[PDB]
Amino acid sequence: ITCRASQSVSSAVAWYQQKPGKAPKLLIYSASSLYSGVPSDFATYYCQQSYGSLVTFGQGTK
Amino acid sequence: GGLVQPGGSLRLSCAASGFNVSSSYIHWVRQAPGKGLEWVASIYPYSGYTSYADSVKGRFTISADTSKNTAYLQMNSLRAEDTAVYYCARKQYNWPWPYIHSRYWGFDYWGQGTLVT
Amino acid sequence: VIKVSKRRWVVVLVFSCYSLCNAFQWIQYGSINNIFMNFYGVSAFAIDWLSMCYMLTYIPLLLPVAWMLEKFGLRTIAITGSALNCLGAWVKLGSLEPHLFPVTMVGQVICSVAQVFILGMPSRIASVWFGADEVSTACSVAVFGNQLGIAIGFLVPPVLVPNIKDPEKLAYHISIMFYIIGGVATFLFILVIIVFKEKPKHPPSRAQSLSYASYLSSIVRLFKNLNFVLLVITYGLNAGAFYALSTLLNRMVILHFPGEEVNAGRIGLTIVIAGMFGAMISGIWLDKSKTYKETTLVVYIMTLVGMVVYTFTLNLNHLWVVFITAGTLGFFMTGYLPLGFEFAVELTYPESEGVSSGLLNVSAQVFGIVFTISQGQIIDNHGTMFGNIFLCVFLALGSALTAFIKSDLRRQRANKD
Ligand SMILES: C[N+](C)(C)CCO
Repeated sequence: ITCRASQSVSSAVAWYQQKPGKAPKLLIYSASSLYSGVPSDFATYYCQQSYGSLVTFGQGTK
Repeated sequence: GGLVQPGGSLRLSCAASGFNVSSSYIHWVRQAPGKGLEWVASIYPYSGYTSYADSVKGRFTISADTSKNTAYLQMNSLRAEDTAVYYCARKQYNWPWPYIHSRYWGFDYWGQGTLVT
Repeated sequence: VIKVSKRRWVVVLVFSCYSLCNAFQWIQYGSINNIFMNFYGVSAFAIDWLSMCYMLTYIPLLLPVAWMLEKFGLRTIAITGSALNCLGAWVKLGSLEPHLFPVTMVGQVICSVAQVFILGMPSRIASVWFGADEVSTACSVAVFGNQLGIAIGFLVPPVLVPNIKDPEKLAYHISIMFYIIGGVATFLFILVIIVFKEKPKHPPSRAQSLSYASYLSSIVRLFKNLNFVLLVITYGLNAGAFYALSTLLNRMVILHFPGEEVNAGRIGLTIVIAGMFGAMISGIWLDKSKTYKETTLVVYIMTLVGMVVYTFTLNLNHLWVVFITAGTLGFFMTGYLPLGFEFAVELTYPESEGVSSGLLNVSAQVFGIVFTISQGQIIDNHGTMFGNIFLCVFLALGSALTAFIKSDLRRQRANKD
């Protein structure tokens, strides 16, 4: 899915899969690094930057 | 977690095991019903550095006793906006490897959540 | 066949450049002292030891490196100093995490070892490569390199590294400084291996052509001299006051003008660059006037005055007075350094220059440690005014003793009969 940023985040974007009623799961870190524990169902997927003193998730996508 | 009356002061306490809390960063992310995930605060519990979201501003304060492996998020002024499941996440320090690796960790050890209404 | 090459100016310009690079590392941390204290979460004493390790290593390792400069020759020492410079600069890269202050300290101890090999070379490079009408120009270039390294190590770190708090955005800015100076050090190390030659094909000087065709014993005849011991102690007090003021400059300037880390580095640059004019003017006036005790006395007392001016105006909340007073204090503190070395050469003529210089250095380094530790304790407890009056009372004592050094010129007594 397309996640764009109002500033430069520089590949510090991660993707998280949240299925209803559970803590989220990290899928891709560094914008291009598949996380070993949860490698690739249906759920809400949130992108998230880590470039900046404040960390910012995405709007949310079901 | 638990129930609080508007304008109260709650102390959420996240506890880790298997990784020393001073090595990493500890974040708190709330998720209200139907509003998705929303980042609140972070702390590097060795440098004591803390960051907060402009949303809370003054009320919340994140801390950590890096001698029992626990971090704490204490509230001070609450709303109906501050009601949601509060997750405890960890980012591991991103080492400065310019260009050659440049790995931006993402929380990989989320917390099982705790409900606060 | 007596002739000067052109490598004599390459050899020196390369030495001067890696000599510059080690001096930047001496102060790369002392210049942002409050930023590294925040990164590693250590005290100021701990970041002060990153400057004081250079002073502490120089003391035991001064004689062994002299013995290796005589037994292995000039090119091995060059390769050794430039390689230890490169290795320390490249070990510092593995300390980019708040928890890794032992690794920054290990890399800095390696660079401090490199220092001992770099500082013993300038006069012998001059001797080996240059004519007798160029040896002083060569040694001046070789010492100007080090001191321009100290001035750049005061001004560049704060510019490259901001006073931010995030432990991973700050390590990004520290890693850029570590990379530049590890790349520069590696370039100069590779340069040395290719450029440095042991000796020129012909002797440059008639004295060198002659020389081709024991230190401990000297050290024990130099402490039979009361005047040279007075000069050792007073030169040590002055140069150790300068080492203390340099190591501790960020601390006091930031205590008084918070947020001015860039200007704290600029005030350090002011000190060093004004002092280079001090050394130049003094050296000229001394060589043309031959008044050794009186010039030494006047520049010592003026060091005292400039610290009293610096002490008692640092609290006026005007950062421009701190520039005037530090650029004056540096002028006289660094102007006194050529005087001390010359008056020691004179007070002890049949002895070897390199032993008198080694002893003057050893005392400067011993007092630099003593002052830096002492003052920092005074400052942490009692404020910058009292930490500075501490350094005025030793400059006053050194001034009192510089008056008791008899003008026994044995070199002027010998060379014009
Ligand atoms: C000579 N330096 C000042 C660079 C080091 C002092 O120990």
